[PDB]
Amino acid sequence: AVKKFKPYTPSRRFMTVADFSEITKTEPEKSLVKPLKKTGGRNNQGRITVRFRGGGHKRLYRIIDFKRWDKVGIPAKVAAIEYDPNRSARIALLHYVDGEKRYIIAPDGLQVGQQVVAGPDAPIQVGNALPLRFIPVGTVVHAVELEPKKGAKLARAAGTSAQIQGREGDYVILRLPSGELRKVHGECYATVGAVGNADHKNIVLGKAGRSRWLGRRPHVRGAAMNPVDHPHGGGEGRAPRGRPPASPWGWQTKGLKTRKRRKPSSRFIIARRKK
Amino acid sequence: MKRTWQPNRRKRAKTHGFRARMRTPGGRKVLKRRRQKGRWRLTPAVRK
RNA sequence: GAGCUAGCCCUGGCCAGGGUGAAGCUGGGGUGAGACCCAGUGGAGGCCCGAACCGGUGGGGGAUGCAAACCCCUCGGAUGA
RNA sequence: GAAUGCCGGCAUGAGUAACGAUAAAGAGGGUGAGAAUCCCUCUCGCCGUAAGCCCAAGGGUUCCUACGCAAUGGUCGUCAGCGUAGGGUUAGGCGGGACCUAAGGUGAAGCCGAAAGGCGUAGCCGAAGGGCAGCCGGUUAAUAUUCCGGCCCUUCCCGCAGGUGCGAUGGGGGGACGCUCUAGGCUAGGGGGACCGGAGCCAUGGACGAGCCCGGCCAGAAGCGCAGGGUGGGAGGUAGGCAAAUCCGCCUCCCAACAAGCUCUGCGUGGUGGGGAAGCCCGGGUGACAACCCCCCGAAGCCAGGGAGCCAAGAAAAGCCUCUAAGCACAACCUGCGGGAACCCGUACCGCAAACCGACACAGGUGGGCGGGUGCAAGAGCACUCAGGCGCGCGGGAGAACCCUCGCCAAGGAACUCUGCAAGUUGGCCCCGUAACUUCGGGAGAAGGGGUGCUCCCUGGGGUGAUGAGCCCCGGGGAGCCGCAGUGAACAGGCUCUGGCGACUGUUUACCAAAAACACAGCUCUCUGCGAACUCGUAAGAGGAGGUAUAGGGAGCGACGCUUGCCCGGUGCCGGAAGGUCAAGGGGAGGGGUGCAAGCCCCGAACCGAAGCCCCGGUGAACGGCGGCCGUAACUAUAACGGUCCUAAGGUAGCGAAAUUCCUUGUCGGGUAAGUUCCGACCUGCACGAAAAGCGUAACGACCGGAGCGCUGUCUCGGCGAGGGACCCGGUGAAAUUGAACUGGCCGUGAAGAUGCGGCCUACCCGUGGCAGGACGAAAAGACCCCGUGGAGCUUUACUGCAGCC
RNA sequence: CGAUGUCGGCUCGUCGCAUCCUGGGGCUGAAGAAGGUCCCAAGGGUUGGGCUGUUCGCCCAUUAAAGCGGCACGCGAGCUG
RNA sequence: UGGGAGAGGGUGGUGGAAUUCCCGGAGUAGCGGUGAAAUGCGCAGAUACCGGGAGGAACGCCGAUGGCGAAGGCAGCCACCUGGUCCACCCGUGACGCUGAGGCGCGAAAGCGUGGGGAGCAAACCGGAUUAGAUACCCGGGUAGUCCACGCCCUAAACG
RNA sequence: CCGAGGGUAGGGCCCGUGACUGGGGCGAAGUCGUAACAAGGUAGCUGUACCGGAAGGUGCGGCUGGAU
RNA sequence: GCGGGGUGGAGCAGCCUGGUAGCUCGUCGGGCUCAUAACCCGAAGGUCGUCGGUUCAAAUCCGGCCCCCGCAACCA
Ligand SMILES: *C(=O)[C@H](CCSC)NC=O
Ligand SMILES: [K+]
Ligand SMILES: [Mg+2]
Ligand SMILES: [Mg+2]
Ligand SMILES: [Mg+2]
Ligand SMILES: [Mg+2]
Ligand SMILES: [Mg+2]
Ligand SMILES: [Mg+2]
Ligand SMILES: [Mg+2]
Ligand SMILES: [Mg+2]
Ligand SMILES: [Mg+2]
Ligand SMILES: [Mg+2]
Ligand SMILES: [Mg+2]
Ligand SMILES: [Mg+2]
Ligand SMILES: [Mg+2]
Ligand SMILES: [Mg+2]
Ligand SMILES: [Mg+2]
Ligand SMILES: [Mg+2]
Ligand SMILES: [Mg+2]
Ligand SMILES: [Mg+2]
Ligand SMILES: [Mg+2]
Ligand SMILES: [Mg+2]
Ligand SMILES: [Mg+2]
Ligand SMILES: [Mg+2]
Ligand SMILES: [Mg+2]
Ligand SMILES: [Mg+2]
Ligand SMILES: [Mg+2]
Ligand SMILES: [Mg+2]
Ligand SMILES: [Mg+2]
Ligand SMILES: [Mg+2]
Ligand SMILES: [Mg+2]
Ligand SMILES: [Mg+2]
Ligand SMILES: [Mg+2]
Ligand SMILES: [Mg+2]
Ligand SMILES: [Mg+2]
Ligand SMILES: [Mg+2]
Ligand SMILES: [Mg+2]
Ligand SMILES: [Mg+2]
Ligand SMILES: [Mg+2]
Ligand SMILES: [Mg+2]
Ligand SMILES: [Mg+2]
Ligand SMILES: [Mg+2]
Ligand SMILES: [Mg+2]
Ligand SMILES: [Mg+2]
Ligand SMILES: [Mg+2]
Ligand SMILES: [Mg+2]
Ligand SMILES: [Mg+2]
Ligand SMILES: [Mg+2]
Ligand SMILES: [Mg+2]
Ligand SMILES: [Mg+2]
Ligand SMILES: [Mg+2]
Ligand SMILES: [Mg+2]
Ligand SMILES: [Mg+2]
Ligand SMILES: [Mg+2]
Ligand SMILES: [Mg+2]
Ligand SMILES: [Mg+2]
Ligand SMILES: [Mg+2]
Ligand SMILES: [Mg+2]
Ligand SMILES: [Mg+2]
Ligand SMILES: [Mg+2]
Ligand SMILES: [Mg+2]
Ligand SMILES: [Mg+2]
Ligand SMILES: [Mg+2]
Ligand SMILES: [Mg+2]
Ligand SMILES: [Mg+2]
Ligand SMILES: [Mg+2]
Ligand SMILES: [Mg+2]
Ligand SMILES: [Mg+2]
Ligand SMILES: [Mg+2]
Ligand SMILES: [Mg+2]
Ligand SMILES: [Mg+2]
Ligand SMILES: [Mg+2]
Ligand SMILES: [Mg+2]
Ligand SMILES: [Mg+2]
Ligand SMILES: [Mg+2]
Ligand SMILES: [Mg+2]
Ligand SMILES: [Mg+2]
Ligand SMILES: [Mg+2]
Ligand SMILES: [Mg+2]
Ligand SMILES: [Mg+2]
Ligand SMILES: [Mg+2]
Ligand SMILES: [Mg+2]
Ligand SMILES: [Mg+2]
Ligand SMILES: [Mg+2]
Ligand SMILES: [Mg+2]
Ligand SMILES: [Mg+2]
Ligand SMILES: [Mg+2]
Ligand SMILES: [Mg+2]
Ligand SMILES: [Mg+2]
Ligand SMILES: [Mg+2]
Ligand SMILES: [Mg+2]
Ligand SMILES: [Mg+2]
Ligand SMILES: [Mg+2]
Ligand SMILES: [Mg+2]
Ligand SMILES: [Mg+2]
Ligand SMILES: [Mg+2]
Ligand SMILES: [Mg+2]
Ligand SMILES: [Mg+2]
Ligand SMILES: [Mg+2]
Ligand SMILES: [Mg+2]
Ligand SMILES: [Mg+2]
Ligand SMILES: [Mg+2]
Ligand SMILES: [Mg+2]
Ligand SMILES: [Mg+2]
Ligand SMILES: [Mg+2]
Ligand SMILES: [Mg+2]
Ligand SMILES: [Mg+2]
Ligand SMILES: [Mg+2]
Ligand SMILES: [Mg+2]
Ligand SMILES: [Mg+2]
Ligand SMILES: [Mg+2]
Ligand SMILES: [Mg+2]
Ligand SMILES: [Mg+2]
Ligand SMILES: [Mg+2]
Ligand SMILES: [Mg+2]
Ligand SMILES: [Mg+2]
Ligand SMILES: [Mg+2]
Ligand SMILES: [Mg+2]
Ligand SMILES: [Mg+2]
Ligand SMILES: [Mg+2]
Ligand SMILES: [Mg+2]
Ligand SMILES: [Mg+2]
Ligand SMILES: [Mg+2]
Ligand SMILES: [Mg+2]
Ligand SMILES: [Mg+2]
Ligand SMILES: [Mg+2]
Ligand SMILES: [Mg+2]
Ligand SMILES: [Mg+2]
Ligand SMILES: [Mg+2]
Ligand SMILES: [Mg+2]
Ligand SMILES: [Mg+2]
Ligand SMILES: [Mg+2]
Ligand SMILES: [Mg+2]
Ligand SMILES: [Mg+2]
Ligand SMILES: [Mg+2]
Ligand SMILES: [Mg+2]
Ligand SMILES: [Mg+2]
Ligand SMILES: [Mg+2]
Ligand SMILES: [Mg+2]
Ligand SMILES: [Mg+2]
Ligand SMILES: [Mg+2]
Ligand SMILES: [Mg+2]
Ligand SMILES: [Mg+2]
Ligand SMILES: [Mg+2]
Ligand SMILES: [Mg+2]
Ligand SMILES: [Mg+2]
Ligand SMILES: [Mg+2]
Ligand SMILES: [Mg+2]
Ligand SMILES: [Mg+2]
Ligand SMILES: [Mg+2]
Ligand SMILES: [Mg+2]
Ligand SMILES: [Mg+2]
Ligand SMILES: [Mg+2]
Ligand SMILES: [Mg+2]
Ligand SMILES: [Mg+2]
Ligand SMILES: [Mg+2]
Ligand SMILES: [Mg+2]
Ligand SMILES: [Mg+2]
Ligand SMILES: [Mg+2]
Ligand SMILES: [Mg+2]
Ligand SMILES: [Mg+2]
Ligand SMILES: [Mg+2]
Ligand SMILES: [Mg+2]
Ligand SMILES: [Mg+2]
Ligand SMILES: [Mg+2]
Ligand SMILES: [Mg+2]
Ligand SMILES: [Mg+2]
Ligand SMILES: [Mg+2]
Ligand SMILES: [Mg+2]
Ligand SMILES: [Mg+2]
Ligand SMILES: [Mg+2]
Ligand SMILES: [Mg+2]
Ligand SMILES: [Mg+2]
Ligand SMILES: [Mg+2]
Ligand SMILES: [Mg+2]
Ligand SMILES: [Mg+2]
Ligand SMILES: [Mg+2]
Ligand SMILES: [Mg+2]
Ligand SMILES: [Mg+2]
Ligand SMILES: [Mg+2]
Ligand SMILES: [Mg+2]
Ligand SMILES: [Mg+2]
Ligand SMILES: [Mg+2]
Ligand SMILES: [Mg+2]
Ligand SMILES: [Mg+2]
Ligand SMILES: [Mg+2]
Ligand SMILES: [Mg+2]
Ligand SMILES: [Mg+2]
Ligand SMILES: [Mg+2]
Ligand SMILES: [Mg+2]
Ligand SMILES: [Mg+2]
Ligand SMILES: [Mg+2]
Ligand SMILES: [Mg+2]
Ligand SMILES: [Mg+2]
Ligand SMILES: [Mg+2]
Ligand SMILES: [Mg+2]
Ligand SMILES: [Mg+2]
Ligand SMILES: [Mg+2]
Ligand SMILES: [Mg+2]
Ligand SMILES: [Mg+2]
Ligand SMILES: [Mg+2]
Ligand SMILES: [Mg+2]
Ligand SMILES: [Mg+2]
Ligand SMILES: [Mg+2]
Ligand SMILES: [Mg+2]
Ligand SMILES: [Mg+2]
Ligand SMILES: [Mg+2]
Ligand SMILES: [Mg+2]
Ligand SMILES: [Mg+2]
Ligand SMILES: [Mg+2]
Ligand SMILES: [Mg+2]
Ligand SMILES: [Mg+2]
Ligand SMILES: [Mg+2]
Ligand SMILES: [Mg+2]
Ligand SMILES: [Mg+2]
Ligand SMILES: [Mg+2]
Ligand SMILES: [Mg+2]
Ligand SMILES: [Mg+2]
Ligand SMILES: [Mg+2]
Ligand SMILES: [Mg+2]
Ligand SMILES: [Mg+2]
Ligand SMILES: [Mg+2]
Ligand SMILES: [Mg+2]
Ligand SMILES: [Mg+2]
Ligand SMILES: [Mg+2]
Ligand SMILES: [Mg+2]
Ligand SMILES: [Mg+2]
Ligand SMILES: [Mg+2]
Ligand SMILES: [Mg+2]
Ligand SMILES: [Mg+2]
């Protein structure tokens, strides 16, 4: 439910922020936070290996439970819903009746003070985790393991979901957030419901400064550089690409498919992505 | 204006120091070369 | 060789004073309920003016210099990328 | 004898420039061989959010003292950061270590790499972060939170008493966190006192005063008081915190819940210990039995881990507390008291600078804290001034040109010039007032104006206090006074109209470009299903991301508005299990060598045989591209219309002599006395055009145009004046350059521009201040240009390789 | 080419004369006035503006007249840029 | 008070037919289209047929000359929430009425903003025909849009 | 003090005029096509959108003032 | 300067490879129509820009002159 601003500055004219209404707890669980180590896109060689990053707000990483088969049959109460600066999704606090506390990512509609549970015999209610094979065909679902007991890998971003489409053998068939049709093993867990905070994409950063707060350093166009730097470098005055549009490293960047062809997972992808 | 030499005893010792030299193959050759030449000091003076 | 300089990481510090007056909140009006309007409150902002601080626009001087880039006048930013 | 040779030595320029901020000096008295320069006194000027004080880094004896002046000091020197020598730096509490972790670094396990080595969880290392016990004064020539004095405190060891299930590297709590705004109460600091203490002072016309001048505190355990911070208590269950657990987490029940209580900090008080001015004497004495009090202002600091709001969501680990586990419960720990024990390193001095970084005692650079008073709305701004600290290590004269920095200027007022460049103007505050347009915020300080001092009188409100006085802070009204002038000094916008470009704040070529360039929110295309794609790396391993398609990579475009047309023939990319081509390999018609022969050996056709290519499609916010000629209307002219050739298709909307228009100052209109620029139009657009986006667009701009008002020394057109130089005298004393020089004009000649040749003319010898026509003056072995089968960056459908990928 | 700095402006001139003006003439299709055209003459003079980097040119308002050219398209160890 | 008819409205959910596409099968030389054709699709295996899958949109028969609403308009089925309206009884208030400048709300399609969705259809657009031309009518394609949500637009042969 | 009015500055309404530009009315015998009136040879009309030398065409929905 | 062109009335083939001129439109006669267009049937018209050369023979190949279209005209 994105908030607008009056144009009392040039940048407030367009800037929009999240409403934060669902958030019920404005400081994290101390037992569940650890320092997020900023990299700046630099690897253990010290080299920038992902460009244009750094200088973002300091963050604490909130440990999220991407297993949940960890605790079959033990119900938890939804103590709170909290801000997580490491994701687009909001996170939910779970007070397990175990007395154990854990974070999961908050599905849409999950209300604070409700109960959730995980396991083969869990109800089909928003917030619950089941192996895929026990979730009714047609059910919208998020936080999906790609392989059994390996961790939730699919559909974690704000507002996202995967829909179960049908089954084949030990496998079920998902339509991913991307629209790809993939077979995923039936013993893979997933949580019923779509990820919450769907209005996330309607946010209008509004000014250069917000990108900077997110650790996003300014991206500089190839066309703006010199031949030593980029295929699109140089030219007298402005210049069109003058060759197939390319990356800094020379490979073509308008249409060139890059999925490794002989990849074993090919046997499991039914249909490549949507739009 | 601000010039290029900005002394820093810790910086000097950790960068050109004996122990930094001994850790690296190129650094040992330095000591070896400076010994062979007969340098009075193998490593920059710095008071620590 | 990154004690200059460029980017990033970690940990600290700094930003006189003045001006403008967003949302929200309260009250009042309004209406079926509302939207909404008015006052007060409030104190937002790569908001305004202007020291420190960071700059280096125009002009003058300097030109075997005070200086291998400086000095004077003027000017830019000054809670922010 | 030449190599712009090399090393050295010494000349020339020259007693020349200069002597390093224009904050500034003068005199007296000392010392001494010698004094503008050292010491002392008085007078004068300068800084005073520093040019004062404290810490940090860096420096490393430079500190203090004696004795010295050859060199160092831009002069001098008796002086010195200089020479010689002697002395000087004292800690359980300050800083660091014997504590903790951050990035990072290292690295038992493990992984990888021809070697060297690379990586790597834990662990270790790593600080200006966490944690941890000292304050005030006195003392030395020089150290002091260090020595001394006073009053405090910490840890370790051992002992005694009391208490308790004691015990950890393990479990848990806590430590523990942002930005902005901010409440209460304090303290730092400051203002005032008709009160308290003080040596005095009465001047020059007046004042012996409720007069002047000076000062009126600092630290302090326990207790107490004020203000705050932190914190529920009890019970039952328990599968979770990788063993255990009474702890913690979760569930329920009682009680206490804006508290109280317990606790911990700040501030006040506090036994007590200190300190204590001017002035006058000789750093010291005196003052002095010093006094040590009241009121006001009041922090950004303290209580603090306070409160509120916001989104971008804000370290770790130890100390500490609690829980237990092996163990041990003659132990062990907790509390209190006592005695003992308590190590290593730093500590001098400079520290916005003459001691650091700049080759210099260099107008530059250098992080943190304190930074007093008055007045100007405020303030760290500005002027003056306190404490303190300085007059910048050449001086004395002179009173030219000219240069710099500065002040003024009759009449005119941009006529200057590429350009109002520069310099004027304007300038703070209060009040009145304020347009087009607009995204409704703005434009806006629009524009424009009026007020501003002082005195007397009347009065409204707030803080403190008490509800009053006093002090303090906002104001209101009336009557007056003076000057040319009242933000009387200093600090402190010129304005408007209209275009182009870029939305905007930002960013940039350190040291000739700050822009229209880069970035930017936003728009689109495209890749990527996660051991992601992509990137770095031989690899392992990292980044991506402890992220998961509302995500991440790459690319173009660049807020927003209204929009973004046609061409897929070529190139690219995407799709296509047919076909064609295609290497190694398979196959083996069939030949060849050799051997007596079995055999050994070699060649070899059809045929099966991948990707790539061909071929078949698709695809433009992929690379890109978007015609020619001829004719036609009832005046003329022009063609809505037609003919035909070509193409993959012939440029749509919008815009247009434009940041694009060659002809060009196109033509017409506007503005001007006059307009190659400007603005508005027209359209035969040499050679706009739609995300290398098209056309607009409020706001913004140290961007680039055009105009006007204001006002000016820009100019007509110059004048005068000030200071620093230039000039003269004393001191110190460079430089580039230089074949040698006894170095004139003209007209000729000459390798074609002659002081140097010819002829003629002119000319006594030598300087000083000036000016720049020549010495094809200096500087730099021309950057332009060419040449070299010279070099380097860059590009591609140049060649040939290689990585990578298939 | 081991360097001979370039347009235009400014400043400062100096020279030529194929004379723009002023002085002196002859011829005229010279009535006067005013012109044409040629001759002599370089002594002096030869303006201020708008446009443009401009020289040049055009234009405004004047003038006796608004001359042309050389001096490294005179002059950057004189300035501008 | 008691009753009735109804595509009146909003929300949530759900069923079958058909189309398109994908997968498997079986199968061969054309399909498709028109006035006739061509473009297009098809031996790289199309069409026609069977089984499987995904998705969107519209609801055949009932269905009417019908019903509802103030108008625009509303049609599978289910449930919830809700408006209007008619009838009966003759029970209650006792003229509380009519109209209505302004105002406010609703308002087909198209259109617009932001997300989503996208089978069929289809402005624009391309191609094949026709024609003197054919920027048309006809044919093969095809982008918005048509659909959902929120927010605008507020027009009409909004007509009886 | 007020005060005619003068001056400075900024606004509002109106009128005239303006390179050029936009459609409009009219104009005996121009050019192009043939949209409408017959089912006008694609029934027409319509609001709206888009497109095209032009009339128009086409989409979506509506109307009969539509032939049969 | 380099490249390409000139041919019935209009716009284009033929040139390369010598002997041959062709396509659409226009024009002319006829037809259909009441009439015109459209349409249908027949027909005329070039002598290849020009001059000179090569050859038995020149639109065709070589050279010149004339035009037209395009591209270039750069470095100080
Ligand atoms: C030519 O103009 C040249 C300038 C060099 S531009 C790189 N100078 C010649 O003397
Ligand atoms: K060049
Ligand atoms: Mg923790
Ligand atoms: Mg590393
Ligand atoms: Mg390394
Ligand atoms: Mg990268
Ligand atoms: Mg961030
Ligand atoms: Mg960019
Ligand atoms: Mg570039
Ligand atoms: Mg560039
Ligand atoms: Mg490089
Ligand atoms: Mg390249
Ligand atoms: Mg390029
Ligand atoms: Mg370029
Ligand atoms: Mg270009
Ligand atoms: Mg460029
Ligand atoms: Mg391009
Ligand atoms: Mg190109
Ligand atoms: Mg690749
Ligand atoms: Mg440094
Ligand atoms: Mg150091
Ligand atoms: Mg260091
Ligand atoms: Mg070392
Ligand atoms: Mg040495
Ligand atoms: Mg030695
Ligand atoms: Mg060494
Ligand atoms: Mg650095
Ligand atoms: Mg450094
Ligand atoms: Mg900080
Ligand atoms: Mg400060
Ligand atoms: Mg600031
Ligand atoms: Mg402030
Ligand atoms: Mg504010
Ligand atoms: Mg600001
Ligand atoms: Mg400057
Ligand atoms: Mg200036
Ligand atoms: Mg210089
Ligand atoms: Mg020199
Ligand atoms: Mg200044
Ligand atoms: Mg300023
Ligand atoms: Mg500020
Ligand atoms: Mg400012
Ligand atoms: Mg010789
Ligand atoms: Mg030499
Ligand atoms: Mg040599
Ligand atoms: Mg030498
Ligand atoms: Mg000499
Ligand atoms: Mg002399
Ligand atoms: Mg001399
Ligand atoms: Mg000198
Ligand atoms: Mg000097
Ligand atoms: Mg004196
Ligand atoms: Mg002396
Ligand atoms: Mg002396
Ligand atoms: Mg002295
Ligand atoms: Mg002061
Ligand atoms: Mg030193
Ligand atoms: Mg000496
Ligand atoms: Mg001496
Ligand atoms: Mg001596
Ligand atoms: Mg000396
Ligand atoms: Mg000396
Ligand atoms: Mg010196
Ligand atoms: Mg002496
Ligand atoms: Mg001590
Ligand atoms: Mg020890
Ligand atoms: Mg450690
Ligand atoms: Mg270390
Ligand atoms: Mg520390
Ligand atoms: Mg911290
Ligand atoms: Mg300590
Ligand atoms: Mg002391
Ligand atoms: Mg005991
Ligand atoms: Mg215990
Ligand atoms: Mg413990
Ligand atoms: Mg934390
Ligand atoms: Mg904030
Ligand atoms: Mg105190
Ligand atoms: Mg005060
Ligand atoms: Mg006092
Ligand atoms: Mg005393
Ligand atoms: Mg005494
Ligand atoms: Mg035991
Ligand atoms: Mg025992
Ligand atoms: Mg105990
Ligand atoms: Mg020890
Ligand atoms: Mg000390
Ligand atoms: Mg400092
Ligand atoms: Mg000093
Ligand atoms: Mg020194
Ligand atoms: Mg140096
Ligand atoms: Mg000095
Ligand atoms: Mg200095
Ligand atoms: Mg005053
Ligand atoms: Mg002030
Ligand atoms: Mg001085
Ligand atoms: Mg000074
Ligand atoms: Mg001096
Ligand atoms: Mg002097
Ligand atoms: Mg003199
Ligand atoms: Mg004057
Ligand atoms: Mg004027
Ligand atoms: Mg004037
Ligand atoms: Mg002017
Ligand atoms: Mg100008
Ligand atoms: Mg100026
Ligand atoms: Mg002024
Ligand atoms: Mg407005
Ligand atoms: Mg004003
Ligand atoms: Mg006065
Ligand atoms: Mg001022
Ligand atoms: Mg100002
Ligand atoms: Mg222009
Ligand atoms: Mg900009
Ligand atoms: Mg820019
Ligand atoms: Mg733009
Ligand atoms: Mg814009
Ligand atoms: Mg740039
Ligand atoms: Mg630069
Ligand atoms: Mg440069
Ligand atoms: Mg440099
Ligand atoms: Mg500059
Ligand atoms: Mg530039
Ligand atoms: Mg700028
Ligand atoms: Mg955009
Ligand atoms: Mg690589
Ligand atoms: Mg990670
Ligand atoms: Mg991205
Ligand atoms: Mg932009
Ligand atoms: Mg950009
Ligand atoms: Mg761009
Ligand atoms: Mg607009
Ligand atoms: Mg194409
Ligand atoms: Mg293609
Ligand atoms: Mg194609
Ligand atoms: Mg193949
Ligand atoms: Mg493109
Ligand atoms: Mg092309
Ligand atoms: Mg005609
Ligand atoms: Mg078009
Ligand atoms: Mg269009
Ligand atoms: Mg034009
Ligand atoms: Mg023009
Ligand atoms: Mg152009
Ligand atoms: Mg030209
Ligand atoms: Mg032009
Ligand atoms: Mg031009
Ligand atoms: Mg013109
Ligand atoms: Mg003109
Ligand atoms: Mg005019
Ligand atoms: Mg211009
Ligand atoms: Mg024209
Ligand atoms: Mg492009
Ligand atoms: Mg371009
Ligand atoms: Mg524009
Ligand atoms: Mg604008
Ligand atoms: Mg604009
Ligand atoms: Mg700007
Ligand atoms: Mg600017
Ligand atoms: Mg400007
Ligand atoms: Mg002057
Ligand atoms: Mg003077
Ligand atoms: Mg000397
Ligand atoms: Mg000689
Ligand atoms: Mg001689
Ligand atoms: Mg000659
Ligand atoms: Mg000569
Ligand atoms: Mg001679
Ligand atoms: Mg001779
Ligand atoms: Mg001679
Ligand atoms: Mg002579
Ligand atoms: Mg002299
Ligand atoms: Mg002289
Ligand atoms: Mg000279
Ligand atoms: Mg000269
Ligand atoms: Mg001179
Ligand atoms: Mg000369
Ligand atoms: Mg030079
Ligand atoms: Mg050389
Ligand atoms: Mg050379
Ligand atoms: Mg050179
Ligand atoms: Mg040359
Ligand atoms: Mg060669
Ligand atoms: Mg050669
Ligand atoms: Mg070469
Ligand atoms: Mg070369
Ligand atoms: Mg090369
Ligand atoms: Mg030369
Ligand atoms: Mg030379
Ligand atoms: Mg030279
Ligand atoms: Mg030169
Ligand atoms: Mg006459
Ligand atoms: Mg006469
Ligand atoms: Mg004559
Ligand atoms: Mg004359
Ligand atoms: Mg003359
Ligand atoms: Mg001119
Ligand atoms: Mg000329
Ligand atoms: Mg001209
Ligand atoms: Mg006359
Ligand atoms: Mg002449
Ligand atoms: Mg010439
Ligand atoms: Mg000349
Ligand atoms: Mg010159
Ligand atoms: Mg010059
Ligand atoms: Mg010049
Ligand atoms: Mg010269
Ligand atoms: Mg010269
Ligand atoms: Mg076959
Ligand atoms: Mg009744
Ligand atoms: Mg009514
Ligand atoms: Mg509607
Ligand atoms: Mg609609
Ligand atoms: Mg067609
Ligand atoms: Mg026809
Ligand atoms: Mg009807
Ligand atoms: Mg009057
Ligand atoms: Mg018709
Ligand atoms: Mg019709
Ligand atoms: Mg018809
Ligand atoms: Mg019809
Ligand atoms: Mg047409
Ligand atoms: Mg159409
Ligand atoms: Mg041919
Ligand atoms: Mg008849
Ligand atoms: Mg006929
Ligand atoms: Mg012949
Ligand atoms: Mg012939
Ligand atoms: Mg032939
Ligand atoms: Mg060139």
